[PDB]
Amino acid sequence: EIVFGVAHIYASFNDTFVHVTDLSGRETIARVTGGMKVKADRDEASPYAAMLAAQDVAEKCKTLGITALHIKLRATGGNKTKTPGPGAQSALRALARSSMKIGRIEDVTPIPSDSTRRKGGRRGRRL
RNA sequence: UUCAUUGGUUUUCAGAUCAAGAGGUAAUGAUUAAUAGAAGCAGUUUGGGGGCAUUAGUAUUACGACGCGAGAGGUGAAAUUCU
Repeated sequence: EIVFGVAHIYASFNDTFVHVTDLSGRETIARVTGGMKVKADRDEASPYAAMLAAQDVAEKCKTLGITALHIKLRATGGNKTKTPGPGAQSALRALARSSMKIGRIEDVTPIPSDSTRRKGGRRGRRL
C-alpha cells in the first residue's frame, strides 16, 4: 500500500539536487537536478529551478509507484556553509504539493569535530 | 731588693702570665613567631598547567564496488578545471 523511498535534497549555493532513491540509498529513482533545467549557468540555484527539478521527480517516482518519501536536506556543509541555500524550501513545497504524502524531515548536512583548514587563507575572499 | 761587695743553697715576695678547685650562691645561660619568607602536612583539593603512553570523534581527500542519469565545480558574470 504505502511505500517509502527517500529524497536526499541537496540544496547549496549555486545548485540544488533532488535525488530520490531506495530505502537503502543505492538504486536511484529520478536522479535529476535543477541545474539541468535552466540554461544560464548562474540560474541553477533559483527557487524556480528547485521547483523545476521537483516538478519532474515527484511525478516520475509516481510512475515507479512511489507513494511516500522521507526528506534529507544537505547544506553543503563540509568545513563550508552548513546551511541549506535558497532552493531548499522551494523543493519541499514543490514536492509535497504534488500528492506525495510524506513524513520524515531530516537534515543530513555534515558537521565535523573541527576538521581541516577551509580555503581562502586567513584573510581570505577580500571583496 | 736586703744578705757592706757577690753568687752556690730557698723562701717571703710571688708586680706577673698562663693550668686551677668539685672557693659550682649562679633565675645559670637560646627575644617575638611579622596578615615577611621558605618548609611540612588524614590534608581537602582544584585546573584546555607540563611530558609520555592509550584511544576516540565526525569530516576531508583518495580508492573500491553498487545504482542512476549528464552535466558537475566556480563567479557579480565567465573561463581555466573535471565528466
